[PDB]
Amino acid sequence: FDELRIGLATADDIRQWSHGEVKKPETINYRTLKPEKDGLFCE
Amino acid sequence: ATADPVKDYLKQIGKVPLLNAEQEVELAKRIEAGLFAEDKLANSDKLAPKLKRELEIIAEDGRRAKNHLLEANLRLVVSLAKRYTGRGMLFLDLIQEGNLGLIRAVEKFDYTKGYKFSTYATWWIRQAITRAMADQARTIRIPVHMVEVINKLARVQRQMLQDLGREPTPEELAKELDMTPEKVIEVQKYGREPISLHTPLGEDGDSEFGDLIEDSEAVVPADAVSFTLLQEQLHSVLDTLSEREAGVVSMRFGLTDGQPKTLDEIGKVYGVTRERIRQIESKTMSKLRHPSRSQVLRDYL
Amino acid sequence: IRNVGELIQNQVRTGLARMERVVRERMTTQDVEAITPQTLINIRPVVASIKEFFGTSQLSQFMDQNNPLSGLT
Amino acid sequence: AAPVTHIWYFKGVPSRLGYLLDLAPKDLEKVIYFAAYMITFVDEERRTRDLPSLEAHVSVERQQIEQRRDSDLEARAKKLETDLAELEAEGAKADVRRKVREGAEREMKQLRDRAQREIDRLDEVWNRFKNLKVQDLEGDELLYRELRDRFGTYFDGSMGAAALQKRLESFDLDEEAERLREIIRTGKGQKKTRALKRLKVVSAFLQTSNSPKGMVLDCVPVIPPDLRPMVQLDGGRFATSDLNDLYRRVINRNNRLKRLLDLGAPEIIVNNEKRMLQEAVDALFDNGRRGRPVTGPGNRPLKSLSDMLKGKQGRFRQNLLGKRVDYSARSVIVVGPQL
Amino acid sequence: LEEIFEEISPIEDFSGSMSLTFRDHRFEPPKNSIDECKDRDFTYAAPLFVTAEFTNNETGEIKSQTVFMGDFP
RNA sequence: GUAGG
Ligand SMILES: [Mg+2]
Repeated sequence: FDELRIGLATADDIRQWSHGEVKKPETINYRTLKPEKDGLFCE
Repeated sequence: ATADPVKDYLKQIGKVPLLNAEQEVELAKRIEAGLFAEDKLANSDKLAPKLKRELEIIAEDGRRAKNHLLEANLRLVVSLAKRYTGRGMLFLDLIQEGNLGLIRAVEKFDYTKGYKFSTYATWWIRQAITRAMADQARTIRIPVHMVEVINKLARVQRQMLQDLGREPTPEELAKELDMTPEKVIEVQKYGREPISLHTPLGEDGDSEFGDLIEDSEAVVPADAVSFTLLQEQLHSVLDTLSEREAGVVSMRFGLTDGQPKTLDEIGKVYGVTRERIRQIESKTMSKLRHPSRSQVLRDYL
Repeated sequence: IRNVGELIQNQVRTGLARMERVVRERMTTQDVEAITPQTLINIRPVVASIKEFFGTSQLSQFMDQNNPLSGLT
Repeated sequence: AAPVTHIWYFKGVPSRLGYLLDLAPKDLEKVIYFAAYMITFVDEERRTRDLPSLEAHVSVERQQIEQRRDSDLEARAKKLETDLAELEAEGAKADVRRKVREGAEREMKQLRDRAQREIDRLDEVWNRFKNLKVQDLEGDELLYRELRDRFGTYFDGSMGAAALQKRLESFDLDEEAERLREIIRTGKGQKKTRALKRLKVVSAFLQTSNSPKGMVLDCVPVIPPDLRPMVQLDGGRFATSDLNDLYRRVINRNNRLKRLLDLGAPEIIVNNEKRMLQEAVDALFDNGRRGRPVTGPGNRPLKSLSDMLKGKQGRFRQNLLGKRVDYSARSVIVVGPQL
Repeated sequence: LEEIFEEISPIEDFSGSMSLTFRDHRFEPPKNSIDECKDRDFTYAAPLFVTAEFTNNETGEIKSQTVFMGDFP
């Protein structure tokens, strides 16, 4: 801990942070109560 | 560009020419004319360049007529979206979805039917709106057949409330829907909505209701350190036993590695036979089960 | 001062306003000779409104029962 | 699929907006949210090169317009005289010729009215063509379509955050800094004060290595799932942070825009869709920074990322300078003298 | 209650052909005792009925029917 | 919400 540089985050930076991407509004299955695929809470 | 963008959308609709029977039937004639034009253009056979450009112009005019019908009937979708508003999806979003349904109906309409476009369209518009309401309204995504099951049982239960003037007993609901009470309770519990954490609970200082409830993933330091002391005492007690005995029991119960080894599985690295290792494992069971190396471990359970 | 009766009446009035808009919509989308007073009205807004006033409303408060005096007060 | 601009830098004080493009806040408000057009780039050198040719074409157009107008006037006069003569010869009633002549001259006046309206249309479109420049707003969409139709391949125009992104990509901030320094060296009044504020922001961009194009974000990050928990609740109920709903909204609207762009759709619907996407993104970063917020359940507004980091209940003043602590207690205090 | 019912005029469509009159409202004894309501977690309410009269000029007929709006706290 | 500080 020496300095907290802050600034504009370019699109390349956001892609770099991302380990993947999201494609659906799905959150969980109503029955299995488990995360869906390629959506929010996507494991 | 104003607040409440729906008002801006209605202004964007503006004043556009409503179509009388002759107008839209002629427009649809031009639509199918452009359709045939683009069909001819798409054919790999060589067409004269001027004829191809003429066909492209006819197709473009057809596209313009499509747009005219779209804009004229934008007013129709806005009314239909109002017909379904107030059910967890935003009004202009419903209007957009109804516009998609209109695009579908328009793409699937002609004057071959002896009726107005609007009567035919109302079906597609309601189709698209109900589909989106079933697929995107709830926080938890409910399948379409489940959506119709829940709303059917809900409306018929409301009808029972209006008729009997009393809360229908669950068996009555089950026979009405014809399914078992088990399905009734299943779908009923599946037919709820979440409560948001960021809600005022009591005073403003209490603030979000999120604070009140504890989690489960948190490692309780008490239990963790209890497990650590159990680990240390257990390792010491094993060390009390002979080296080979402790090793074989540890492999039988994975005290060094998360997966315990089966008896034969221990009889490869050590070079012992599966029954030899079984025998000495039993003797370790005998040696540990004495009252000697049991007082300490009894309190750890 | 809005005594209890006027408050409950105001909420019942809101509920009946919801009922009016609902039944008007139904009549706009209902055929003649198949309309009955039993069928056309939906009782949901009234029951929901009066319920929404007695739960989750500041003026509807938990009755303190420390003593008779705190009661009356 | 369709770029958007980030709410914070705009729709605020002029220090953060910085006047980075010399356009009033009304200009940006009416462009980003779909409503008025922009002239991103013009080949003004190309337009200036071919002025005599286009001027000659316009002159010939006016010449033929006047020729056909004179022909129409001649036809009008012949029609009027013919109907007058034939009805007065007929003599069906006392004064048929006067009535038909009145109708004919009314028709002539109406034809003159359309003549002058089309002349005005030509004049205004031509002078607007002569009024070309970058960063030019065109509120009237019909007028902009006329501009595209009458002349293309010379001016480039656009709508929404895409136009702004193109502008910033093409922007030359160094020349703006130079000319603003010149203005400050010799300037008076309010214009000078505005220039001073602008110099600050352009110099801040120039000294920083980062490009200004960050104004137009393209890929929206997402909060890690744990930080927005859909934690199970006893009783079959569920607990969700509003950020889940905001993300659902934005991803849904992006999906629908993809669906439209895939098929051939009109310009109105796609533009409305992009406006909707911009609205969703802005609500995500800031719910309530513009007009009514996304009330969600309707009882109260929906929380937003920026809303979380601010104020008494925000992150900073409630969970970094004051934290609950283990190993503590509380109780009434009474007086004991012998201590 | 009768006042709020009365101020609600009978609903009139664009044709003004039909009307619903809410003349008389009435109550019934509550089903649950106060002690029973407190013990068993029930909102102490009673039935509230109203006589709705359907009248259409086109039909030229009056159809009276009692309807139940809901349990009233 | 409402009491104490
Ligand atoms: Mg004190």
